[PDB]
Amino acid sequence: KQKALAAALGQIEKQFGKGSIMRLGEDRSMDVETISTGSLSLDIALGAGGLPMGRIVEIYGPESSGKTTLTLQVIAAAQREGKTCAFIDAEHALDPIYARKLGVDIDNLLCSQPDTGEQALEICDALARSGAVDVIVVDSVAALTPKAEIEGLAARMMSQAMRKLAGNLKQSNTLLIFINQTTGGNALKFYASVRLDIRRIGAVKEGENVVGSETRVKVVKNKIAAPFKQAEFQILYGEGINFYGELVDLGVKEKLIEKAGAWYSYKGEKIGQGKANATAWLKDNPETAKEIEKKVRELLL
Amino acid sequence: KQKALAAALGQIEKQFGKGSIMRLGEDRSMDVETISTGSLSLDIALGAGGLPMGRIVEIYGPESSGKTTLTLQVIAAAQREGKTCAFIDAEHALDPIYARKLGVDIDNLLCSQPDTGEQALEICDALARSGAVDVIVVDSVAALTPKAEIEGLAARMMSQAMRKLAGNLKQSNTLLIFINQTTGGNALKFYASVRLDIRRIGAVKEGENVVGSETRVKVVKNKIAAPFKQAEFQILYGEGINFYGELVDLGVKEKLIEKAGAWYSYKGEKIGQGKANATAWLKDNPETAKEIEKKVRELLL
Amino acid sequence: KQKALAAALGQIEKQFGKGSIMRLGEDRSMDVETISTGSLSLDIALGAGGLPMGRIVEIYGPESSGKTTLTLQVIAAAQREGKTCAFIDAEHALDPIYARKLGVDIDNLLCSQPDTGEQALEICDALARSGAVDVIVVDSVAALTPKAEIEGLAARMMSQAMRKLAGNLKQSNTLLIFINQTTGGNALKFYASVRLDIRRIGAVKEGENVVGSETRVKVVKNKIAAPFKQAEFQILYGEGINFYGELVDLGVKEKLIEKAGAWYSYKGEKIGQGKANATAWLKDNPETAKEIEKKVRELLL
Amino acid sequence: KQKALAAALGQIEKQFGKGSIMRLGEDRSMDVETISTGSLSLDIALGAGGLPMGRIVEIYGPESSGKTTLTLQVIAAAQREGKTCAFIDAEHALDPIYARKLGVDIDNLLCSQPDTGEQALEICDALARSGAVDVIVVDSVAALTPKAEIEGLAARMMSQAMRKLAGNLKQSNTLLIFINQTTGGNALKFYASVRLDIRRIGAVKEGENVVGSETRVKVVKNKIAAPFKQAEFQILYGEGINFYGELVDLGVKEKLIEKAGAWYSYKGEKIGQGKANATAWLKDNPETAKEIEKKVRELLL
Amino acid sequence: KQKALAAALGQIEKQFGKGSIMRLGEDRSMDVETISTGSLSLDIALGAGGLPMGRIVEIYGPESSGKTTLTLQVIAAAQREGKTCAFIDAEHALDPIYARKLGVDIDNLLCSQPDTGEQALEICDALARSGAVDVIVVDSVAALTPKAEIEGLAARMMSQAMRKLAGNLKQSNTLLIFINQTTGGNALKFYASVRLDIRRIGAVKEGENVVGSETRVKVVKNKIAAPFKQAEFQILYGEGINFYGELVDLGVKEKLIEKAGAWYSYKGEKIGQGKANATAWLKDNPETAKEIEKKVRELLL
Amino acid sequence: KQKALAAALGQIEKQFGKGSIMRLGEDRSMDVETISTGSLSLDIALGAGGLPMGRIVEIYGPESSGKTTLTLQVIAAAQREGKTCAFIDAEHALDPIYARKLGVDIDNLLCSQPDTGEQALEICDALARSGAVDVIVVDSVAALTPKAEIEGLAARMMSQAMRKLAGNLKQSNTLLIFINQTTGGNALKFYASVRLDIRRIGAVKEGENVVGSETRVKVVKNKIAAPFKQAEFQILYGEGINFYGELVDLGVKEKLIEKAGAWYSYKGEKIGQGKANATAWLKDNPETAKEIEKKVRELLL
Repeated sequence: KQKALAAALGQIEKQFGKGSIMRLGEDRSMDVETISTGSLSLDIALGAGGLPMGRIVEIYGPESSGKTTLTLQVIAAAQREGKTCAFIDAEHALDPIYARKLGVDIDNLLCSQPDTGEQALEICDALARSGAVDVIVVDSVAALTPKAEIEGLAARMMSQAMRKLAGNLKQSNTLLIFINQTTGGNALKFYASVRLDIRRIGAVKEGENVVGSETRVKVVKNKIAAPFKQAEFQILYGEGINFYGELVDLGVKEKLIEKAGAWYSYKGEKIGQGKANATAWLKDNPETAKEIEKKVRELLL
Repeated sequence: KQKALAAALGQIEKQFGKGSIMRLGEDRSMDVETISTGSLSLDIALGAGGLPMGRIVEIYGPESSGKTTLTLQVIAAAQREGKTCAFIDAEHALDPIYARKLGVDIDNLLCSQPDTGEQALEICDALARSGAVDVIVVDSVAALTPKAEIEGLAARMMSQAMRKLAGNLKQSNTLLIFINQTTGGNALKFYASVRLDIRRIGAVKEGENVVGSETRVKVVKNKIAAPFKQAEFQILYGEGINFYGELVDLGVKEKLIEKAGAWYSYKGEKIGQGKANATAWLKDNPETAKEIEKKVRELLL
Repeated sequence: KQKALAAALGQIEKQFGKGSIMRLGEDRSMDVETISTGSLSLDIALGAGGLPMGRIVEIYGPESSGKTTLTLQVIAAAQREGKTCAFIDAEHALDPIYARKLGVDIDNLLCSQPDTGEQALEICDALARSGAVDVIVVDSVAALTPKAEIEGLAARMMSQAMRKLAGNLKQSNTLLIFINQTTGGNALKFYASVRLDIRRIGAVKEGENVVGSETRVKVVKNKIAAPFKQAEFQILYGEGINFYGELVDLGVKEKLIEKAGAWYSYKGEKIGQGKANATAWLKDNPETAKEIEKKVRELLL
Repeated sequence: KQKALAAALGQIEKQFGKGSIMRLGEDRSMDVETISTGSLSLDIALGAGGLPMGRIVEIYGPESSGKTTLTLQVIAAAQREGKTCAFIDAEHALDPIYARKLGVDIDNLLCSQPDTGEQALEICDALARSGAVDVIVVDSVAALTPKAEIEGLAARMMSQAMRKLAGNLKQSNTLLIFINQTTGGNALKFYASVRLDIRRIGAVKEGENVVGSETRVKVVKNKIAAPFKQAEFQILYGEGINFYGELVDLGVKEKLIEKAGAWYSYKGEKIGQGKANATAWLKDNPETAKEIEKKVRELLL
Repeated sequence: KQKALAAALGQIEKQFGKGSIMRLGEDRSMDVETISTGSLSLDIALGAGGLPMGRIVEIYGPESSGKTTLTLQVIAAAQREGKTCAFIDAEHALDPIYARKLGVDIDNLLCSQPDTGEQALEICDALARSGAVDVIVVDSVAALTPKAEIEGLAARMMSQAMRKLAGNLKQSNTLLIFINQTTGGNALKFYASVRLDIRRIGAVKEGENVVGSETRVKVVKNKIAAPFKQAEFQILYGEGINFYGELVDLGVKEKLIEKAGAWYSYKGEKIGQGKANATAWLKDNPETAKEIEKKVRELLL
Repeated sequence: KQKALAAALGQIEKQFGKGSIMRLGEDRSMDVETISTGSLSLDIALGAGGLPMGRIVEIYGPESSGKTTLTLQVIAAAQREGKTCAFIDAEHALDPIYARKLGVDIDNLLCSQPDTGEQALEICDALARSGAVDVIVVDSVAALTPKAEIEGLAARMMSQAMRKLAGNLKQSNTLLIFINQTTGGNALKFYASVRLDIRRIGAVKEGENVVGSETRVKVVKNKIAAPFKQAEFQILYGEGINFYGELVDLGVKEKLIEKAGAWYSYKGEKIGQGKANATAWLKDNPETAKEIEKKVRELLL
C-alpha cells in the first residue's frame, strides 16, 4: 500500500511531469527561480516563496481588488534585482506616480500599447524569444480586443497563441503575468502554472478615516507546489502592500518575535508597543527585518 | 406465471448481469462495499447504504445545488475510514477551509490539476490501475476541456476513455465520482452505476436569517439497488449536511424515537424538546446516535 | 362493381392480412385484447377501445407534450387488471411520485436501465419471449444510444432487432410501447401497429392559474382499425388525464347525459351544474360512470 | 544582454512599427509635425511638443473638465499657422464668442452639423481624402447617434469606419480629434495614436471669487513618444489656458528664470514680483517669452 | 490648395446636400421661403432672414424664457401673410388674449388637443400631407405623453415618426415648430434644420417697475445658413417683441440712422431723443421703418 | 386650397374623431346633452352651453378658488332636472349647509367616502356601469391616496383606471368631474373632454365689507367646442354664483336689455337703476329672466 502508493504516484509524475499530483499537505516545492509578490504571506502560500520564472501566471479579481498593486509590486521586486520588465498595456491605466511610490523603476520599465489583441500576444512572444526580458505583464486579458472585433473570437485568439508563448517563455526562463477580471477561454486556465484570485474583503481605517484595503489572495491553481492556500494582507493607499505588517504577525506566529500583551520583542530588546509600533520599528530597521523574514521563510517555506 | 416470471427474470440476470431488471419495490441490494454520502436519507435511498466501490458515479445539479458539499462529505467519510482519496480538479474552486469544517483531511487529500481533459482522464486511469487509491473525485465534467479545444470533442473524449477506466476502477475496487452540471455525451450516462440529481429546493432559516439550504437528491439511476428513490436533507452553511437532523426525523418514522408533541425520547429518557433540541442532543451523544442510526439502517436497508 | 369491389378488397386482405386496406369510414375493428390509454376519447379514436396486445406501439411528441403521462396511464390501467409491466429506461427520468398519483403500482413495476441501446432491445426481446410480461415500455427511442457511439447506427440497431421482437411480442401476446421524440429509422414506423402523435395545444386554467395542458392525440397509423382519427383531452398537473371530464362531454354528445344550459342530468336526477360540477359528480359516483362509459363505448366503438 | 536587448527591441520595432515598445524613460520622439495644444506643460508631456499630424487623437473627460477649451486651443494654434480646420459638430454647443477670445478664427472655421453618426464619419473621411484640411475635430463621440437609433450600434459604426479614416488621415497628413465623455467601443481606443484624459481637479480663485479651473491632463496613450506623463495647468474663465503662467513655473524649474523669494528675473533684469506679476510681464513681452519657451522646449523635449 | 479646398468642399455638398459643411464666416444662404420670427436681430442671425418653410424647427428654453412668445410671433407673421396656421396643443396653456395683442388671428388659428403623443404626431403628419397648412406648431415635446405611459418610450415615439413627417413637411413646403424644454431623444435633434436656444438673461425696467425681459437667442443649429450666431432683444409684457427697438439699434450699427448723443436722425430729419423716443417714432411711422428695415436686411442678410 | 383645406380637415375628423382639430373661431358645437355649471358666462365659454354628459371633466384651481362652489352648482342644476348625483368624497370637507343654500338636494345626494384611492376609482367605475347615475363628482384627485402609500403611485393609479372609466362613463352617458389642485399624471389630462382652470382674482365688496369673490374660469381644454375662452363671474359668500348678475351684463352686451346710464330696461318697461337693482329685478322675475337668458343663449351659443 504505502509502498505501492508513493510508487504509482511517482509513476504519474514521470509520465505526466512534476506536480501532476500532490498531497495538499506536502511541502515539496520545485527547483524554480522565484520573484517575490511583495506579500510575505503570499510568497509563503505559493510554496516556492514567490512566482515561478519561465511560467505563465494569471492574477484575477474584480475592480478595486488590488490586482494591479500586486502586479506592480512584483515588477518592483523584479527590477530591484536587475531583472528587465515589460508592461504590455491595453488598458491605458498605468499610474506612474503610484508605481514609483511602490518601487517601480518607471524609467526602465519597457512599455507597449499594441494595436490589437493579436499584436499584444505577438509582441509577448517576440519578447519571450529574445531571452532578454525577465518578466512580462499583460494588462489585461479583457482589454485584448481581437482585430476582427475592432473592425468566441477572444477565446480563439488566446488559444491560438498560448502553446507557442508557453514554450518560448519556458526556454528563455521568462515570467509572464496576465491580469484578468474569466475572459479568454480555457487556454490561459490550463497553461498557467499559477492562478491567483484576489479581492478586497474589508477596509483599513486609521481611526475615522479609510487608509487602505483588507486583502485576501487565494492560490486557486499551483503547479509548482500545493494549491489552495490563501494569504491575507493590507494594501495601504499610496503605499502598497503592508509587508512589515505581515512580518510582525508572521514573526509572532512562528515565535521569532515575542508579544507581551501589547509589546513586541526580538532577541532581548523591545521593538515597539502595538502592531502599529512593531511595524514602525521593523520598517525602521531594514537589516533586522531581513533576518527575521529569512528565518520565517526557512521555517515556513 | 409467477414461476415463469421469476424464472425468465433470473435468465435476464445471468445473461445480462446483476440488476439488469428489478421490481422497483424490491429490497435486494448487492454485495458491494459502500462509502457513506453523509446523508442518512441518501444512504437509504441508495439501497446499499452508500456509494458502491469500484463503480463510476455521477452527481449533477445546477450551481449552488450542493453537489460539491455532497462530494466533499463522501471524501470525509472515506478518509474517516483510512481510504486514500484523490481530487482531480479542473475547476480550481476547492475551498479547503470549508472542506475541513466538513471533516476532510485536506493534508492527506491527493490533488491533481491536469493540463487537459484527456490528461485528467488519463491520470484517473493511472490512479485506477495503481490499486492504491480508494476514491477519486473529478471536478468537473464540464471543465474537462479537450486538448483540441484548448488550442462533439467532449463527448468523444469521455467515450474514448470510459470503458478502460471502468474496467480498471472495477479491478482495483476504486470508487470514482464525476461532478457534472449533461456534458460529455452518453459514455458517462451508461457506464455509471449510480447517477444522482441534486438541487436546492428551499432555504433554511434561523428565524430572520438564512443559514442553509433545503436539499433534495433523486437517485435517477441505480444498478446496485432499485432506482428512483429520493432523499431530502439540509445543508447548513459552514457546517455541511445536517445528519443528526435526519437521524431525528428517521428515528421517529421508524419508531425508534418517541415524539410527545414537542418532546423526543429514546428508551426511557428524554433527549430534547423540539427538532432543534433533539438534534442538539444526538449530536451531543455520539455513541447513542450510532446505535439509533444502526437500528434505522438495519430496519430500512 | 360494389360486388367486385368488396371482392378484390377481400382478396387484398387474405393476401396481405387484416387491415391491409380499409374504408376510413368503416367501424370493423379486429379481435384484439386491448389496454386502455386512460383517455376515453383516445380509446374511441383507436377503434378497438384501447392499445392492441401483442403489437408494437409508438407514441411520439415534443417535450412537455404529455407522452409520458400517456404511457404511465396505460401502465396503470394494465396493472389495474393484473397485467405485469416492465419499464425499460434509458432516460433516467421516471417520477415515481407522479406515477403513483396516476395509479401506477411502482412497487410492482419491473424496471431496467440497460448499458446500451442494443442491450435494451435484447432485454425487451427476452422479456417478450418469457411470455411472462404483458406490457413493456421503452423510454425512449432517442436515448437508446448504440454501443459503438457510446465508445445511421441507430437506424441499423432498430432494424437489426425489430423483426424478431415483433414475432416474439406477437407469440406471447405482449404489448410493447416505444416513446419517441422520428429517430431509429423506418423499422419502427413500419412494424408498429399503432403510431400516436401527441402534443400540447393549450393551457388549462383554474382562473388566473395554469393547472394543466389541453392535449391532442392523432392516431397517424392504425393497423387494427381505421386510422387518422384524433382525440382531445386535458392532462391536469399532478393528477393525469381528466377522464371523467371526457366522460361528461362524450356523455352529452351521445345523448346519455342531458344538459340544461348549465345543468347535467342522468336518468331522472341531476348530477351537477357546469362541466366542473358534472365531472365532480361522476368522479364521485364510480359505479354510475362505469355504466355511462359502457354505454358510450357500446355506442361509439 | 544589453546588446541582445536593444537588439530584439529593434526587431519588435521593424516588425511592428515605430513605438511598438518603449522604455518609459526614453526621450526619443518620432519625426512628426505637431500642432500645439496651447499648454506648454502638455506639449512637453506629449514628447513631440504637440499633437501628431496625420493621426487620430482622442480627448476625453467629464462635463466641465475643460476638454472643449483644449480642443479649441489646438484649433487656434493650428489656424494661427495657416492650417485649415474643420469642426464636425453633433453637440450643437460651440460658443463662438468664447472661441474668439481664445484665438479661433471663427470666420474661417469650417463647420458641419451632420444628419447622423455615419454621415459625420463619412464627411470626416471625405475631408481626410481631400488632402485640403489640416485638422478635423469631432464633437463628440457620444453624440454621434447611429442612423438606426435615430429612427452595440455605436461600437459597430465606429469600427465600421476607423480603418479607412486612419489610412486617409495618414495619407493626407490630417490630424483628427475625437472628443469623448468611453463610448464607441474599442475602434477608437486602438487606432488612436494619442489618448488624453482631462479633468478639473480644483478651482482658481482671485481672492474671494472663482476665476478658473485647476486642470490635469494625463497622456494615457502615446504611440509617438513615451506614455503616462501628465500635465497641470489653469484654464481661466473667458480667457483659456494660462500659458504664460506655465512658462513662468517651467522657466524656473529649468533654471532659465531666477526666483528670489517673490521676485522673478531673466538674464540680468527683473520681470516681476509674485507669480501673478511674472506672468503679467511675460504676457507683456511676447518676443522674450518666445525665447524662454524655446529654451524650455529645447531642454525638455 | 484653395482650389482643391473649394473643390472637395463642393464634393461634400453634392454628395451630402446643401449646407453639409460651411465656413462659419460665409454669407451664402439657400433658396428658401422664410417666415419672420418677429425679431429683426433673430431673422438676421438665421441668415435667410427667417425660419425655413418645409423644414422642422426646434425652439427650446426654460420656463419663462420667452419661447412661447417667439412661436406666437411667427404665427402672427405667418397669418399676416395669408398662411394657414395650426397649433397642436398638449400643454393646454395658450393665452388667446396675449396672442391677440401680438397679432395672432386667433379666430383663424387651427387648434388640436390630441389624446396622446402618437396622435399629435399623426395629426401633424396628416396636416403635412394635406398641403393645406403652411405652419404647424407643437406645444410641446415634453407634454407629448406616449399612449403606453398614459395607460425611452418618448424617444421611440419621436423617432418612430420623424422621417415620415420630414418628408411630408418637405413635399408640401410646410414649416413645423416643436417647442421643447431636451426630451424626445435624437430624432428631433438631427432632423431639425434649425434649433433655437432661448432664455431670459435680465429684466426690462420702466424705472422702478419691471415691464419686460431681456432675451437672448442662440441659433445652435442651422442647415440653411451658418450656425452659432446669436440675437438679443426685449420682450415687453403684454406687448411681445420690441421689434422697432431692435430696428433703432440695428439702424444705427449699419449707419442708416444717425445718433447725435441722444438724438436719432434719418435722412435729414430728426425722429427722436433717446432710444425710447426713436423707437416711439419708428413705431409711429410704419412705411418709413419698413424702408429702414429693408435696407438693414439688404445690408446684413 | 380653401377646398382642400376643409377637405383634409374633414379627413382628420373621421380619422381621429369629432373635434380633433378646430378653428378657434368656429361655433360648431357637438350633439351632446349638457348640464349647466351655474354660470351663464361659463356655459357660453363652454360652447355647448354646459358640461358634456358621458365625458370626464376636470376642474382645478388653488385653495379658495371657488372650484367646490362650481362643482356644487352643477350638482344642483343636475338634480334640479331629475338627474341622480353621486359625490365620491376623499376630502371629508363637504358643507351641507352651504350646499343647500345653493340648491343641492343633500338628502338625495349619493355619497361615498372610500378606503383608498383605488377603491374610489373602482366605486366610480361601478356607478358608471350601473347606468343609474347621471353625474359623479370626485373630491378630490390629490386626496385619492394609493393603498400602498396608505400602508409615481398616484399617476399609475389614475392611469390604471382611466380607460375603463371613460368607456363605461361614455356607454351610460354619465358625466364625471374630478376636482384637482396637477396631481395624478397625464391620464386625466388626456382623457378629459373639458378641463377648467378656476381662480379668485379679486374681492366683491358691499361697501366696506367683503361679501364675495371675483372669479375667472378658463376653459383650457375643450373637445366639444373651441377651447381657450374664459368666463368671469362673482361668487357671493353663502349664496353661490351671481347668475342674474351675469344675465344683466350679458343681457346688455347682446343688446336685449337697454341701459340708460344707470337705468336698465327690457321691452318697454324699466327693471331697475344700477347693476345692483337690475339684478334684484331679474332675480325677482323668474319667468322673465328665463326668457332673456334663452335669447342670450340662442344668440351666443
